[PDB]
Amino acid sequence: MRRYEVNIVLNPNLDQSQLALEKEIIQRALENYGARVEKVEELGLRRLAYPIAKDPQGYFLWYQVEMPEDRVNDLARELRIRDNVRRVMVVKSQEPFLANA
Amino acid sequence: KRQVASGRAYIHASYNNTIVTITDPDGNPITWSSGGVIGYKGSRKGTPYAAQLAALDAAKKAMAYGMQSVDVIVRGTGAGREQAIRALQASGLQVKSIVDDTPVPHNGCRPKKKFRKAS
Amino acid sequence: PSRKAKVKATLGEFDLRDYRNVEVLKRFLSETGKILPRRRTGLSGKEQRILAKTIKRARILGLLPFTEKLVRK
Amino acid sequence: PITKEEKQKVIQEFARFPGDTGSTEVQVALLTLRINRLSEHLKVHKKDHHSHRGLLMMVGQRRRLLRYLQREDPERYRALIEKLGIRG
RNA sequence: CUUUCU
RNA sequence: GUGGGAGAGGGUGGUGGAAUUCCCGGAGUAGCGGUGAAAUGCGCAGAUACCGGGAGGAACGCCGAUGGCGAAGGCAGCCACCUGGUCCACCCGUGACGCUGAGGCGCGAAAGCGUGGGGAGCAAACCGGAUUAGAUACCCGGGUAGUCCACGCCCUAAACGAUGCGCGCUAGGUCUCUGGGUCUCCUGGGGGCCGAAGCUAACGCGUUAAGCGCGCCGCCUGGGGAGUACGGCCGCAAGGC
Ligand SMILES: [Mg+2]
Ligand SMILES: [Mg+2]
Ligand SMILES: [Mg+2]
Ligand SMILES: [Mg+2]
Ligand SMILES: [Mg+2]
Ligand SMILES: [Mg+2]
Ligand SMILES: [Mg+2]
Ligand SMILES: [Mg+2]
Ligand SMILES: [Mg+2]
Ligand SMILES: [Mg+2]
Ligand SMILES: [Mg+2]
Ligand SMILES: [Mg+2]
Ligand SMILES: [Mg+2]
Ligand SMILES: [Mg+2]
Repeated sequence: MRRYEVNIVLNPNLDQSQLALEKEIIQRALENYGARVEKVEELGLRRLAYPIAKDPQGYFLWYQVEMPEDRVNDLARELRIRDNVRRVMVVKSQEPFLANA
Repeated sequence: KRQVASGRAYIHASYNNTIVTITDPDGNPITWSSGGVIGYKGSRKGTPYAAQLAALDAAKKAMAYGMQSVDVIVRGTGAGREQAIRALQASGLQVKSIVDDTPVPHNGCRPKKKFRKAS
Repeated sequence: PSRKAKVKATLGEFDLRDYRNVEVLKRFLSETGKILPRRRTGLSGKEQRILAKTIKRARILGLLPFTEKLVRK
Repeated sequence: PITKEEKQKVIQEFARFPGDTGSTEVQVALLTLRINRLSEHLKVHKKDHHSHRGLLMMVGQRRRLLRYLQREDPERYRALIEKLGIRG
């Protein structure tokens, strides 16, 4: 099992209850696939460079997990299913490449 | 009839002609004019001068809908692009701004032989 | 030529592998989502190379433009 | 892939003595490993020719070390093979 | 635009 | 073997935005387009230009290069998975296990062929406009195969560095990509340029040899006839050797 980063962007017009609903299904998914959660980040809403799904804003997440490589792609399918889920991207972890430091 | 005041001024330049389309802040065209829209049938439709008469025309018909200030957009490369603008700027309208919003592809459709040999 | 000023100079120590530093990245783009050359990025082979890939990610997460319209002219 | 630990395990499993790494046996034993994995990777991706060459090269190198083995100690040979699972 | 032969 | 590294090397699955075409709705008229000049063509069943939505196909701008990777053909949106090659440091292990390579086997741009699928844009043939003395062309308007995918076949090429592979030896200077070190330099791998000696008919090559040498393979022996004929092998065919 290797470390990954799970960017996820959902509908920004979610009600705390509708929203809470998503973060839930996500947690299941992650779990169901072996996504051992190492830490999250609730950035919230930010100005997208371009409208996504007609919507001019977006609600970002970020779960750095440690799951089995052999799943990741399937996990990624599962995550995407959710309609209020706008975009999902799972980079592999990477020692930060400094610069001008 | 409508009366708008401010809106968009689309300048579609090319080496073959220049059509100018004035529209409301929603983008729904109010008035338009080409070069041939003023006689000029074949080649002359491209001359920078043609663009001038076009711009002006569309500008007039535009002020007829009560226009006053516009946001100019440009798309194309023609012996009349920057000129048509020279026109609108003058005319009687208030060109708030200018923008080149020509559409370029991040490489997709194979162009006609006429435009190939790119690479 | 283009000796106006470099993007690395007017900047600090940053992780060129950060596909979310929307603030720092925006710096390397031009008056369009277009990624800056080296004469401008001031970066280097290896760097300017990671920049590029990093930027593309941000773009995808809707964090950066792919192309901007040109004001003035 | 073949993880460090997973690999070294084989190295030990075949080394002639503590520290032995580049020994013909260890070596053959080692390539036999890679070869089989790749062999698999092509059970699928029959379309991946660029890797296939690599395969072709590993075999070459192997079917070569062995050649030398038999030539040398014809015993270690019979052993290694039967053990490793080759010939046929 | 094209524009052959000697 | 251990530990570091760069890469458009390859295979599968996803997936992002730009643009074109089409369909829908909005607003809007009289033209658009195209050329040297035009016409064909398309538009009042409302085109062009503009805004919104949708569908689909193919290709991935900037980064991007005098750049990188591969044995060659060749390879660039992003993500994961699977997988090949390779450079370096330590010098730790094996102990000549090496080089070349007739034949064989595999790979092999494009066009082409088979079965099925796909088809936006482009476009042999073709159907039209123009130009011309004529125009079976150049230019303009349409356009089928094809280009796309899968599986099977074909195997060619200015398949080029027009330069077989491996090793040793023979001034430097200069730029560059990638690793190491005591890091305005030294050192290794790769890509360029100018050049010692030397080689060359010359042009040029010159530690990335076309120099000095050894090993192994392929090949040449005046031009036309002709890569034809015949024979043989391969191929569904075209055709290939
Ligand atoms: Mg030793
Ligand atoms: Mg010994
Ligand atoms: Mg082929
Ligand atoms: Mg083909
Ligand atoms: Mg076919
Ligand atoms: Mg014709
Ligand atoms: Mg045509
Ligand atoms: Mg066409
Ligand atoms: Mg040099
Ligand atoms: Mg060198
Ligand atoms: Mg000399
Ligand atoms: Mg020279
Ligand atoms: Mg003869
Ligand atoms: Mg036969």
